Amino acid sequence: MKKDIHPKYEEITASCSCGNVMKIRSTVGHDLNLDVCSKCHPFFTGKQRDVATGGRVDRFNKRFNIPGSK
Amino acid sequence: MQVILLDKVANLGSLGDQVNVKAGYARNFLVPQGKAVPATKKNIEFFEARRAELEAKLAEVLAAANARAEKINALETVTIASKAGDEGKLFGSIGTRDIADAVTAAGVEVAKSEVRLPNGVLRTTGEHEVSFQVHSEVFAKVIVNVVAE
RNA sequence: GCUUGACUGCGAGCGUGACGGCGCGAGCAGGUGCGAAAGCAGGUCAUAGUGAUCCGGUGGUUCUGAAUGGAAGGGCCAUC
RNA sequence: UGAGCCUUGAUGGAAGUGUGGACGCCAGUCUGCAUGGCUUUAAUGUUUGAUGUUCUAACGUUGACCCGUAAUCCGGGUUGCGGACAGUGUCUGGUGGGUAGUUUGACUGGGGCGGUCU
RNA sequence: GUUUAUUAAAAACACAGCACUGUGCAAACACGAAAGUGGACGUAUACGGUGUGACGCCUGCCCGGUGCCGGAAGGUUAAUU
RNA sequence: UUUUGUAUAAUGGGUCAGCGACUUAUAUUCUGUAGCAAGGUUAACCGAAUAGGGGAGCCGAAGGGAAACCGAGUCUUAACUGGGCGUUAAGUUGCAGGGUAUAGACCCGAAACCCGGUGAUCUAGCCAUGGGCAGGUUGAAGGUUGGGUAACACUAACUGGAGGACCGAACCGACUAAUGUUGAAAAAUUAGCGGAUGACUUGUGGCUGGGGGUGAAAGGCCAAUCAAACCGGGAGAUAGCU
RNA sequence: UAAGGUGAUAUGAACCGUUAUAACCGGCGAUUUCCGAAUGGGGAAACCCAGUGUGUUUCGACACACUAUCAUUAACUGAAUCCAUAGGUUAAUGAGGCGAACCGGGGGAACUGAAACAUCUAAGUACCCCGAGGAAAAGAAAUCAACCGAGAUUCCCCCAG
Ligand SMILES: [Mg+2]
Ligand SMILES: [Mg+2]
Ligand SMILES: [Mg+2]
Ligand SMILES: [Mg+2]
Ligand SMILES: [Mg+2]
Ligand SMILES: [Mg+2]
Ligand SMILES: [Mg+2]
Ligand SMILES: [Mg+2]
Ligand SMILES: [Mg+2]
Ligand SMILES: [Mg+2]
Ligand SMILES: [Mg+2]
Ligand SMILES: [Mg+2]
Ligand SMILES: [Mg+2]
Ligand SMILES: [Mg+2]
Ligand SMILES: [Mg+2]
Ligand SMILES: [Mg+2]
Ligand SMILES: [Mg+2]
Ligand SMILES: [Mg+2]
Ligand SMILES: [Mg+2]
Ligand SMILES: [Mg+2]
Ligand SMILES: [Mg+2]
Ligand SMILES: [Mg+2]
Ligand SMILES: [Mg+2]
Repeated sequence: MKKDIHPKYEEITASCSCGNVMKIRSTVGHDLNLDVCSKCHPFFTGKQRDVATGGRVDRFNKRFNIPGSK
Repeated sequence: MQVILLDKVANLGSLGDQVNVKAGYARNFLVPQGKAVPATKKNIEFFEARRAELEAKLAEVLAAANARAEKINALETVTIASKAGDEGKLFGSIGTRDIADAVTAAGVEVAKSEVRLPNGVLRTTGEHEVSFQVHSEVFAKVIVNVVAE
């Protein structure tokens, strides 16, 4: 639902089996928190994988320079 | 798998490993409160003004303490007698002071911490060899001559 | 006894089916076997011993192959 | 404790007396240690997979205490306990009338039973 | 005592009692996409589910089949590399 | 009307008046008719709008072969034979009609499925807060005292006052028969009947929602509706049947 | 603009007007109770109750006016913890709710057809939810073509059933 940094998903989809199943799939992503910002001190954003992998190449600031303003 | 500790901590790296390091280990320990590291361009080169300015001594700093043997060689004949007497011996003491202090002719000054003479100087008077032992990177030469009085 | 006609390519004209289809067939072309030769042989005396289509598998062929040369894939022939 | 690269080892400073591990076509040699004048394969370095140990630092806490606050919620903080477990996401083997969608032929002296469908 | 309001009041349901079985508490279990709530402001002399149905004398043999409980050495075996 | 067959005692209609079912759109193919002719004809659009312009394009004058390809020939085969399909058949575009196709497709009609809302003012449970139960009976536990025991049990009276206890109005419920059955009444009346201090009964308000609830369990109840409520929608569901 | 005129079901009464502020029509205003996003708090809608300010004031009352919640910014205050934050107050803006269809987007059936039915169909239709405009959306090639070239998106007719 969150994964703040990056969008998320929670988008539906039909899960077929052997030929077809008109069922439905959905809930995905992950979660975690407590990210120590070198600045003042850590707020616990609820990002997930890909979201957490993002704060890597990026910063920890820029990655928050958005969740903040905007 | 890229960080810059510089403050080695049991890790297979010191001064900040610039080559493949551990990953996921710093996300919540090393980097936070411990030793920030992000070995990503910006941070990387930033270590230069912290390390690349320590080896420049072999040219800049050395030049300010390497010309020893050059600055002092044609030195004025050090005529610091050591009390020549005793039917052919002396009384004066030849060791550290008289040797190093044998330069303040005009007024210059030094220290008795740069000498190269394993054996204690015999109480003679002949051409006293004083190979100035400033730094390991550079040596020098000085002389001393005892006189009667 | 000798052999491989249980051949390959076609087929006048017929019989029987709503149709799909099924059956009979002299004769022609290339090459065979048996007979001295006329000639006989296109599986078994005949009539049951069978499964359409699709989706594919195998071999053959320059039929085709999405810019072009190939290729994959498709067709065609044989067959599971 | 496996396995890779491959690093040092056994095949393809100077005699004599002994000790250990090696193996047998066996009657034996190999190989470290005092006094005496490339691959078949092992060890350490390491790379990575295994189980098992412990730690804190992600993570949990329906334990305590401090504020927001004359709140049982929630958040932050301190502290304790648990700990890379648990649990969650993707994928994957089970099980799955809990639920759901359906099928379950025809002929026939009614239908069903029996029998038959070329 | 309860039940088919409007054709069935019963031998049917319930009952107290009994037995098996699960649950160590953030309990099992249930409602709920979740948060959260019930269980219970209870905690194994407790709570849930199943069967039997005061009480009396009792409750025999079978574990082959199916289910469940334990073991898990060996065979087969998913994603994954 | 339906049937082999109906005066049939097989179906439908009390009667009259009004309404009530082969339509429509585009596509395709025949027939008639009109235009033009190896050619016929435009679409959108422009527009000095039913003109005129626009020939993108559609169909026909060539077919054969799976195709490359060849071509009044072409496939077939090694075949240059024969055999299959073709070759001195006029088509094309409107208009009207017959049929077909996609559509609700002549009209009326299901039992149902799915989606979203409305319903616990009936009823089933449960929660909170209030109320009701004339009278009469039996008479447990406990206790007082006498007895009695070393002390108790045990006992006898008196007191005591329990109980899903007894009889019986209110109140609650429904076992039987008669009547009612176009009823007084879409479940009642009359005479009997069961419970009636209890798992009792009742007022007020609240909480559970449909594949869901509640259920001392009958598939019972969830507003005269329940093997899946009511209302609106998908919707002209589908109906080889009448 | 004008001789008539005071809306209608029915006049009638009492009246206004004829020259140029009587009507009547159009524009801009004034007013505009209570409920309703309803916004001071509550509430079985059109009712109940309060705080803080006002002037008229016999100077008790009167009614009036403001006081919802969020978001942005500003200033002031400000915890555990020096700090700083969390939080608090105030104030200026703005939002909130209605709305027929078309439009973008999130979620998404079944009857039905296949002469049964699971793949498939119905159909991304029904419906529900969110958003915006006057249109929305899309939009200036990491497009297509085929060795020639075209040249953003959108809509129409062909290609073709
Ligand atoms: Mg025979
Ligand atoms: Mg079923
Ligand atoms: Mg169906
Ligand atoms: Mg039958
Ligand atoms: Mg009874
Ligand atoms: Mg009944
Ligand atoms: Mg009865
Ligand atoms: Mg029983
Ligand atoms: Mg038994
Ligand atoms: Mg008849
Ligand atoms: Mg009749
Ligand atoms: Mg009539
Ligand atoms: Mg011919
Ligand atoms: Mg009683
Ligand atoms: Mg009575
Ligand atoms: Mg009684
Ligand atoms: Mg009530
Ligand atoms: Mg009812
Ligand atoms: Mg429909
Ligand atoms: Mg209908
Ligand atoms: Mg108000
Ligand atoms: Mg209000
Ligand atoms: Mg069907």
